[PDB]
Amino acid sequence: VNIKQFLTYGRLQELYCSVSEKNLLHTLLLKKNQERQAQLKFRFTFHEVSKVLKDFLDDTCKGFYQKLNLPDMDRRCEHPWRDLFLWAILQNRQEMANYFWAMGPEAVAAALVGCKIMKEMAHLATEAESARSMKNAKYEQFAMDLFSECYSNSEDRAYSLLVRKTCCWSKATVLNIATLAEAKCFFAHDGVQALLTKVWWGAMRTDTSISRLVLTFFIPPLVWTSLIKFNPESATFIRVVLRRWNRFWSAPVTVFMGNVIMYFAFLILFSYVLLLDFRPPPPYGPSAAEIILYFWVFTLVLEEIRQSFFTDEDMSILKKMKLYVEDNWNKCDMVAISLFVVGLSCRMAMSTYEAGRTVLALDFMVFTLRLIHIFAIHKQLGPKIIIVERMIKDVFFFLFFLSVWLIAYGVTTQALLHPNDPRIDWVFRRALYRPYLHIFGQIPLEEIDAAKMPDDNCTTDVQEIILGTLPPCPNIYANWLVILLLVIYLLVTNVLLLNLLIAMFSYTFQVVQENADIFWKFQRYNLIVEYHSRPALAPPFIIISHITQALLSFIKDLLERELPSGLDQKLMTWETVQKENYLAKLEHEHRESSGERLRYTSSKVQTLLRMVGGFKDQEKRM
Amino acid sequence: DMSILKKMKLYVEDNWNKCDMVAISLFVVGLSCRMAMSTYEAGRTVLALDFMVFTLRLIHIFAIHKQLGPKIIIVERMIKDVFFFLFFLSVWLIAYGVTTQALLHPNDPRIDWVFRRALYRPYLHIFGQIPLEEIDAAKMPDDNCTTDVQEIILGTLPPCPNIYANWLVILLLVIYLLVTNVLLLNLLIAMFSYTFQVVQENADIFWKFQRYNLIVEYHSRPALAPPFIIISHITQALLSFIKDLLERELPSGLDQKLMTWETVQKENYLAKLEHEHRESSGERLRYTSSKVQTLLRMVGGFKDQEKRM
Ligand SMILES: C[C@@H]1CC[C@@]2(OC1)O[C@H]1C[C@H]3[C@@H]4CC=C5C[C@@H](OCC[C@H](CO)CO[C@@H]6O[C@H](CO)[C@@H](O[C@H]7O[C@H](CO)[C@@H](O)[C@H](O)[C@H]7O)[C@H](O)[C@H]6O)CC[C@]5(C)[C@H]4CC[C@]3(C)[C@H]1[C@@H]2C
Ligand SMILES: C[C@@H]1CC[C@@]2(OC1)O[C@H]1C[C@H]3[C@@H]4CC=C5C[C@@H](OCC[C@H](CO)CO[C@@H]6O[C@H](CO)[C@@H](O[C@H]7O[C@H](CO)[C@@H](O)[C@H](O)[C@H]7O)[C@H](O)[C@H]6O)CC[C@]5(C)[C@H]4CC[C@]3(C)[C@H]1[C@@H]2C
Ligand SMILES: C[C@@H]1CC[C@@]2(OC1)O[C@H]1C[C@H]3[C@@H]4CC=C5C[C@@H](O)CC[C@]5(C)[C@H]4CC[C@]3(C)[C@H]1[C@@H]2C
Ligand SMILES: C[C@@H]1CC[C@@]2(OC1)O[C@H]1C[C@H]3[C@@H]4CC=C5C[C@@H](O)CC[C@]5(C)[C@H]4CC[C@]3(C)[C@H]1[C@@H]2C
Ligand SMILES: COc1ccc(/C=N/NC(=O)Cc2cccc3ccccc23)cc1OC
Ligand SMILES: COc1ccc(/C=N/NC(=O)Cc2cccc3ccccc23)cc1OC
Ligand SMILES: *[C@@H]1O[C@H](CO)[C@@H](O)[C@H](O)[C@H]1NC(C)=O
Ligand SMILES: *[C@@H]1O[C@H](CO)[C@@H](O)[C@H](O)[C@H]1NC(C)=O
Ligand SMILES: [Ca+2]
Ligand SMILES: [Ca+2]
Repeated sequence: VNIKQFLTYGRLQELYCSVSEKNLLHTLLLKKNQERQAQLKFRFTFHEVSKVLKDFLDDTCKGFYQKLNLPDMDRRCEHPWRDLFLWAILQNRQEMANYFWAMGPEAVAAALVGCKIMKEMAHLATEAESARSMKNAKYEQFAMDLFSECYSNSEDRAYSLLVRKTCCWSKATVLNIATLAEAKCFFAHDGVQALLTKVWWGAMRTDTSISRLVLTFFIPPLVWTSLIKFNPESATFIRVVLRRWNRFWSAPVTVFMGNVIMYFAFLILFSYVLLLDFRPPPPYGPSAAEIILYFWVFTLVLEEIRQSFFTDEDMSILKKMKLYVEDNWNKCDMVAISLFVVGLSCRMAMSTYEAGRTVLALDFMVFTLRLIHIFAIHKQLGPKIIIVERMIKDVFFFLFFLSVWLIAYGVTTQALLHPNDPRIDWVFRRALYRPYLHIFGQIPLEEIDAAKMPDDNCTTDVQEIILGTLPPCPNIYANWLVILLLVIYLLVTNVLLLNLLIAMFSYTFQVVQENADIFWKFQRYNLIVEYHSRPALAPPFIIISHITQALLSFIKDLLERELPSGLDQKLMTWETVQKENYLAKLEHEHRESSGERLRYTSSKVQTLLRMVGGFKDQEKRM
Repeated sequence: DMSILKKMKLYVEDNWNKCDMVAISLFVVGLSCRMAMSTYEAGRTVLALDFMVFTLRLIHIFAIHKQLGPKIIIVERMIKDVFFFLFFLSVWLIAYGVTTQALLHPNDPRIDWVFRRALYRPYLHIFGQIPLEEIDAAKMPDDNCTTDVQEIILGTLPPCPNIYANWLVILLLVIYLLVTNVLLLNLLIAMFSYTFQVVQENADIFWKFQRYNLIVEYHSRPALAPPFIIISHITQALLSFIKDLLERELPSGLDQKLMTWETVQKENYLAKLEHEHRESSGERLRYTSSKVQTLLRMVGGFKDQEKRM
């Protein structure tokens, strides 16, 4: 059977029509067909499967069958193995999907597509067994192992494979398909991380020392010295020096260093303005440093807006805003800009001047917190941030138990100790603020224990208590109960709950570290990709880059590259050969496994015993 | 036979040697300053720091102990978790301290007190030092204090802490205490636990390697401790000017006997390896499968002959 000649578009349509009506694909096609019929031979046509693929693969499958609107039923499928793989994946037929993947031209991208579709269908599966099978699809493992073979073979053709635009998946890069598939473990592979490191260091050698890089950054003339080694590949001299300067100063690592230094400068300036150079309203006027700070924040907002909305040519504005608000650090950034605007507005007025100062102090807090996210690309700091995010839940469990016990103890002690105090603020003080401070070793026995209570003259009159002329007299009717309750509450909270929280953090760290590291590698991919369109000038100098780009656009990458036809064919042939080697090695290591040897020995011993018994019968006859 | 520059590089490659150089530099500077009236107090200060450094060297003196050395290596390995905790704590501490300084003393111009209230107090919050008497208005003592900038600078009266929005100050203190004293501290405890469990063995191997060098160092070390070691130094210098258990050269016969014994032991080792490989389960299965296949083919030939006969 010749699948290229066997599989036409008609047979593919017939295969899509002959769904067993008991799995997910039939229900999805039913919904799509009902929608198509309402909006108005074969039970389903290629438009329904195109819509299903769109739901799973937003634009990876664009033009697979819409382009010709359905194609000719009599024509051979251009990518028959791709179509069969998609058809088998869409209905959880993993054995045929494995076969069609092993028989396909572009297997890493196909495996990533299968991973994406399987994890998309795992949410839609009604039965638990099918959902479990989809959740154990192990197609990302196939992609990882095939790329391991490819990276071991060449390690240079592997990067080209990672960055080349695939023919069978609508010019989608393998890294693009991995990002869409959200393949954490594929991005954690050593080859992908090495390519990311090569991109990160730019034109410089990846073994460049950090100290020499910092010394070259602080002292620009050292760029032209041989202190920093670079990766190979009057007017001539000017061109050479300009090329060296632009090669050093446009690498992602130097851009990151400049951004970090300028953010430290921004925090220093913000704190100087807030603490030492904050002036009365415009009647007297904001200081010059405050105006520079306003301009600085304006440049920061421009960089954020550009990076978030002015980087993708084809992408929905509403979808871009949803992507922006989906990130919690972006929520922090919006909180920071809102606080800055509100504080500036209030500061411009005399009646709201102090409120403006307060809001600007909160804004400094928020920006200094953003400083944590700035260092998310560090090799050792990012996974720790992810680990903290994972331990927030143990923090919340401790907080639930502590809150219950704290409310009980605080309200009971308030009732037992100051029954006659009507002030709501002091009720809440003694009921929540004091027991909370008991956790941090702040135990003020001077107002809990009668023997320790100072004998300053104090009133029992309600009006005098409300007016604040004298403190209220703490009731000491049954103080043994107050002391006993304090003892029990201290025991519970400061021993059991605190050390239980310590134990929970220990266990969570030990069980989370590895997944946190894989997540960090996936996040590091996106962080490094963000520097491709990021200008080399840090704020506030980034205004120059913004103006230059805007003017160039109005007047007039290492990743995701398109190769010539010959090289692209050579690379796909090399990928197929590597896949054949991988499959042969798998079948070999299976064939000389202990279990297969035992099976072979048992079967052959049984057959040999039967044949020798026949021979013995013949000998007895003879 | 060893290069002077290479010897100096080897010396400065050791961090304990860096500590020793710091100690001797501090001693010399302190003595020099102490010899002068105008620098006497500075000399006393530097000599106190020098005592600190020497007492720290006392840790390295006990590096050859069976149980103490690996613990020193383990501490060296946990310094990195200390640094992670310090990064997170530094970020949160700077944020909280500067925000509280802005909210609470907006009119204080003294740089030293700005840095005090911005870093020294939040840092002490980690060790249970929470002075609510200057953070909470209801607890602030009513000693008479000035709002005049000149009087604040002169130090005649303490500045008046602003209590405009004190609920925010208390809430920020609550949140900062929660974060730093619970999450960061217990996370650091968890990180030390994991690091200890995953480091102890390699730390012990490193200690054994270091113990080799420490024991070798005693071959040329004189038996007299300081200050009596001056006698040994003078004696050796005079003997050199006027005129080991390890690394020994053997006679030819014994050396040949030892190399022959080594070769015989290596042959025994290789034979035992090949033997324990030959009677392994996998090799037995491979042998059985191959011989069963060959036997089946031969018995099939015999059965064909019997059918013919
Ligand atoms: C192993 C485990 C550890 C935990 C625990 O279980 C075991 O320990 C138990 C020990 C127990 C405690 C043992 C003992 C007591 C004492 C008892 O008093 C009863 C009241 C007595 C008897 O009528 C009278 O009171 C008087 O009040 C007056 C104030 O009104 C004071 O006047 C003051 O006036 C002014 C105040 O400024 C100043 O001039 C002076 O300061 C002073 O002149 C008197 O001086 C004082 O005499 C109350 C209970 C208490 C604290 C126990 C509580 C529970 C424990 C901690 C157990 C744990 C589970
Ligand atoms: C389970 C979890 C634990 C943590 C937490 O969440 C829950 O608990 C919450 C509880 C909450 C707190 C609840 C209540 C409050 C009170 C509130 O007051 C608002 C201001 C009021 C109302 O206009 C007025 O103030 C007045 O100021 C004056 C000073 O200017 C004082 O005069 C003093 O003058 C002199 C000072 O030396 C001396 O003569 C005396 O000392 C005294 O005469 C008055 O006495 C006092 O009345 C501020 C906020 C605070 C502290 C909450 C903070 C947040 C919590 C801890 C929550 C946690 C997240
Ligand atoms: C963690 C929660 C947050 C929400 C809350 O409980 C803890 O906070 C508490 C702080 C309380 C304030 C504290 C001080 C005053 C001043 C007083 O003159 C009038 C009452 C009022 C406004 C109180 C109203 C009730 C409030 C919001 C409580 C509220 C349930
Ligand atoms: C851990 C870092 C070390 C470096 C540093 O920040 C923490 O130390 C801080 C101590 C500060 C000192 C403290 C006291 C005074 C006295 C005052 O009359 C003039 C200003 C001056 C010298 C301050 C200048 C800025 C200094 C060095 C800060 C500096 C960023
Ligand atoms: C020890 O401090 C931290 C450790 C880890 C994170 C992770 N943020 N992970 C995020 O997604 C952002 C975020 C999350 C939650 C609360 C935040 C508050 C302020 C600022 C950012 C927040 C943040 C931390 O401080 C702010
Ligand atoms: C609990 O204290 C210690 C535990 C382990 C070491 C290891 N030093 N390991 C070294 O290589 C020397 C060194 C290293 C780093 C800082 C030092 C400061 C003072 C003195 C020596 C330093 C040191 C300690 O105190 C000084
Ligand atoms: C005790 O009460 C008197 C009023 O009679 C008052 O003058 C004094 O301030 C109170 N307490 C003290 C000793 O300060
Ligand atoms: C209160 O101010 C006065 C000046 O009028 C001063 O004498 C006194 O020392 C200040 N505080 C107190 C009560 O010590
Ligand atoms: Ca952002
Ligand atoms: Ca030494």
